[PDB]
Amino acid sequence: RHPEYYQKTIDKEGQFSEDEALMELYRKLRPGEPPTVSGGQQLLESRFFD
Amino acid sequence: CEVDDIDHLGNRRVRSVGELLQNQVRVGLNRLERIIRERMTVSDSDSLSP
Amino acid sequence: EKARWYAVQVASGCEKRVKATLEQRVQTLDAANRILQVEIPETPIVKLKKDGSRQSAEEKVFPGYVLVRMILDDDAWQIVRNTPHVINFVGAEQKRPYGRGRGHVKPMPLSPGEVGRIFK
Amino acid sequence: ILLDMPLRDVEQIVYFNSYVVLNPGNHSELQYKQLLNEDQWMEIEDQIYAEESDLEGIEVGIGAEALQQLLQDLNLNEESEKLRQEIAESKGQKRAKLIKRLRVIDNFIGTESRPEWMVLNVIPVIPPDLRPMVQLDGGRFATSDLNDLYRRVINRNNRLARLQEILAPEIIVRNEKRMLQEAVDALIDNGRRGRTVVGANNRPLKSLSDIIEGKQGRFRQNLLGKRVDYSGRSVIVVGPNLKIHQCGLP
DNA sequence: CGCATGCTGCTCTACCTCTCCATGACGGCGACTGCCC
RNA sequence: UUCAAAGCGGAGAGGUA
DNA sequence: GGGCAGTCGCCGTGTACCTCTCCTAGAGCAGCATGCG
Repeated sequence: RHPEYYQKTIDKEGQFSEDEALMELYRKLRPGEPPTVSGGQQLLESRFFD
Repeated sequence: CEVDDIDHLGNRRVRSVGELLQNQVRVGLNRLERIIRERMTVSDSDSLSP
Repeated sequence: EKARWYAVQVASGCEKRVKATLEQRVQTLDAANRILQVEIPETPIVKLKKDGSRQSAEEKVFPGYVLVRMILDDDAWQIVRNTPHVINFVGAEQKRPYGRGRGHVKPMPLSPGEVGRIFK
Repeated sequence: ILLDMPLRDVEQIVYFNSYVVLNPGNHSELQYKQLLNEDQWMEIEDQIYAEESDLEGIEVGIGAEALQQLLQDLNLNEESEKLRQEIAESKGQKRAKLIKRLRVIDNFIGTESRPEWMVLNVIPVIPPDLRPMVQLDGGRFATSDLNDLYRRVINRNNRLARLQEILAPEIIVRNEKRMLQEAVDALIDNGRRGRTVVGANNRPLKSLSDIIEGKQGRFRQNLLGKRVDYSGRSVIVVGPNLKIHQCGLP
């Protein structure tokens, strides 16, 4: 409803594409392992959508 | 919009014998499925019954 | 070419079972190109028992461990780790940044010396 | 404190997570008590094993504890003299660290102890009546929690000795050594450093420190208050016609 | 008329790893950690 | 001359003052 | 380097008495009842 409030976050943290979004999600959830797109996809699917 | 009160009886629930027995049955069934999956593959020829 | 030997840490009491299941897995997955061979080493020593029977006890040199010959690949690593009743690969260990437990392990291939030593 | 190292580095050298340099002799980028890594050790090995030139006096690195060697190398007297000479001049605001080091060094000098005694080579066993076996009503045994921990320690020790006899590959001997460290640590104190060891149920086992430390430990339950003989208990009613200094006993 | 197979009781030993078992307490005190000069 | 066969640890739940 | 806010982990949280219940998994080995031609 108020998009400029979130636009502040967008500007401060930088826009993400799908690939790098999953890369960063995998990096933060499971550190110490090499990032993978399929890894992040499987992690999300097992976490919330199973 | 309004913040929530956690002691309100509209935010609290009652669980009785049915739900707790359901949870115990679920745990036992998960263990049983693990045993079944482990045992089913040990035989090459079928020679098997449910 | 890159046929390296690795040692896999196994749960207590599961040595022949894991080897049999792993051989079935590789033969049904038709992935012999990556996973080559699985083995456990034994030696049939002879011992006197309590009832006087001269019993041939087949003792494992390395209890709790299995030996494989394979080529390191992410798919191969993922499909050997997913085998039931296996803990991890023995190798270099890393500290866990968040939590308390065993972290990422980097497998270490066996040098030709000891694999030639054992296999004879 | 004694080794002038942060706790994280010492904890990494123990538990077989990193290496440590014991002699950096004849090199440029290696310093005493510097933490190496597996790839760093491999790349240094690629140069030391070539034996081309400028690398005589092979440096020693050791991925085990090697805390015994680092603590044996201590030379308390001259370390104390150097620390005093440094503490005499300049204070800033963070000379308290050198004060703590000097205090510990002076304690070890005065007591005439050796720091390397903090690394164990033998352990004692408690007499068997303080960890007894009791029999339940149905004939089942209720053994203590100390017997399980002692059994684990002995089994791992015997297995490691057997492996060392056969000259097994080193990468498995290191795993056995790490497991033995964790077992002895769990016997001494359970759940202090790593993960708690659970027994039959998912409840923790009782270690040697749990006997003495709690509110239900030995100090507060058996030494500062006990059960006694020639004693009784009952309900009280009112007695008139009694004189003060008199009571009525059934 | 007799032959082949599942169920039950006793015995004997051995232990490591996770998806982590929880994410509604509150104060005090000491030891890292990223950030700004 | 001998004694001698009845005592056992932990965990959870509730109560009285 | 000096100086931090900020954060993570360990320590501590009444006394005496009474009643009830329950207490290690897995695998290996040997002897008795049951349906069929």
